[PDB]
Amino acid sequence: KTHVQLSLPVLQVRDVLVRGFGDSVEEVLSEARQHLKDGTCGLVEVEKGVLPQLEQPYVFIKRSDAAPHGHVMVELVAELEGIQYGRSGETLGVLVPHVGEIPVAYRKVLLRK
Repeated sequence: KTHVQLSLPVLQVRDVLVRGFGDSVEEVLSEARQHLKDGTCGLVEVEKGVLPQLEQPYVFIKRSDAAPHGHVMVELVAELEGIQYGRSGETLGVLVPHVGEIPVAYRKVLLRK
């Protein structure tokens, strides 16, 4: 399928144990997509002070369109040293590995895969 319905756990930034997916734009997009397929991906909502507490390169989920079955359609965009790789809509959050942190909410998305 070109899209997959996922329910992503929303994590508090200070709880996150593994603060990024790797060391290059290509690696973090690859790892993010793998963790989304495996059900081991969390989402941190971006506010003042969040991104400096996480590791670059960043992986964002961004709105791709204006929401089937309550799932916002999203795609992945990576960021390193102020340059983005991908072009998309509003940020829903920054993706991180999930390793058992307790979420505060879930974010239903339709991931362009």
